[PDB]
Amino acid sequence: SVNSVTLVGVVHDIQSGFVYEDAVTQFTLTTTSIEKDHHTIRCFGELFSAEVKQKVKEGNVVCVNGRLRLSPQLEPSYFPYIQVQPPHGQVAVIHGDR
Amino acid sequence: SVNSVTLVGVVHDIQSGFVYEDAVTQFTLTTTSIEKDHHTIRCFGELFSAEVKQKVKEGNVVCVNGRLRLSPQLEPSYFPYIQVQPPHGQVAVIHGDR
Amino acid sequence: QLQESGGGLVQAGGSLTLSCAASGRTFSNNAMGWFRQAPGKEREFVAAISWTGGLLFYADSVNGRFTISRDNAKRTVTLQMNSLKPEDTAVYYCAARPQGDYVTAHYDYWGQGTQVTVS
Amino acid sequence: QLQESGGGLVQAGGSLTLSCAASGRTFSNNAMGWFRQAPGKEREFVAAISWTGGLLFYADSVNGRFTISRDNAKRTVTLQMNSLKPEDTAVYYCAARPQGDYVTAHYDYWGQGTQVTVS
Repeated sequence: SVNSVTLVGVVHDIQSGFVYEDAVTQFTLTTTSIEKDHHTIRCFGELFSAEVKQKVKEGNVVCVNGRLRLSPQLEPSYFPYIQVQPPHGQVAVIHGDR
Repeated sequence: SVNSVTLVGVVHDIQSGFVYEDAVTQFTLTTTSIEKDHHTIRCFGELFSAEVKQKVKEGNVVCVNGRLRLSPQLEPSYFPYIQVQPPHGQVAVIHGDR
Repeated sequence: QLQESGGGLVQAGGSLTLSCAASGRTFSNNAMGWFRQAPGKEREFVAAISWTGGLLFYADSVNGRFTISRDNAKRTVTLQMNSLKPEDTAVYYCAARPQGDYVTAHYDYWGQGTQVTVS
Repeated sequence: QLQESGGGLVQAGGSLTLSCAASGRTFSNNAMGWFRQAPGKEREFVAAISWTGGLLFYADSVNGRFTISRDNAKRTVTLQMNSLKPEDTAVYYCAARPQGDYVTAHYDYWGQGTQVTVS
């Protein structure tokens, strides 16, 4: 890999759709250093996008590994985002408490 | 680390300055997957910024490790960039050929 | 039908690789999970992996020491356990086809279990 | 004055940790480098590290197997060599205060060398 990002944070605003013709589940992952950053995660593939939409929840803590992508937009006719598609990337929910 | 990026690519457009009151050397790092992405790298600290300005060249191949930051701008009054400051981050020049 | 293997007696600091071989019926298109049951405790979540392998779940007590993976060719789920502790002593059970959230012990199919004891 | 240590005889696949202890005069504010000289060859670049430790240089033949680091408290530079090959057989020299680019063998101070031979 020439392009690898790992982020651990809290999930928000999960939603699902189509960017172009690809199905995508997108969510915001807040990382915190003591500095907050609100990263846009996009999970691609009909099955993976549905797995993420279905089983990842608002407020879950996750570790994401994916690629940093820069889609310029700003110009016709989320600039930065993390592309997660297996087997290159994954989302791991970390479960605890109670 | 809750926020780690590793990028390997080619360096372009090295320049030096002040973001606010911090000295910064900034450069563009192109990563390529076979998909080109032009990432903005900012190296902080008076000494490190000067080391990078002085000894990293246009066209060098480098591996950078740093943090993904999102500075909204778009609003007064490089959105995404990689913050490299030791000891959290580094730039490694890879030398070969001839 | 699901069959665990790879269990064993191991010393603290050690590693092990557990494996679950699965029938087409239980594995195909299905999320797969690992649970464990320590002496005197109800069984608890360890790790789970979606059909695509892109979505993983880890118990916070195991996160960053254990890795779950699956091979959709061999119909296997693997649990790589690193950095084992006494507290990891349990029978470990593979499961397939969760009835709800991947982390709760409500799955259509269960293995018979495999012992892991860490001295 | 610079003094290498940590060299040795090692088998292919092995590791070693070379270390260079440095005088305040040679080390302070200075970039530090490792070179090596194989039998029958001129000496070549291995790795170099800026004063802050934030800027590193690696020979492409060593990249991703060797790691260079420095301790500005102990005035040391370290070269962690992993995955050693026969071709890594050389005397290894620490250097301080490059006169130009970190990768060329033009430094104000040089160590006496330390042998690494990989069978």
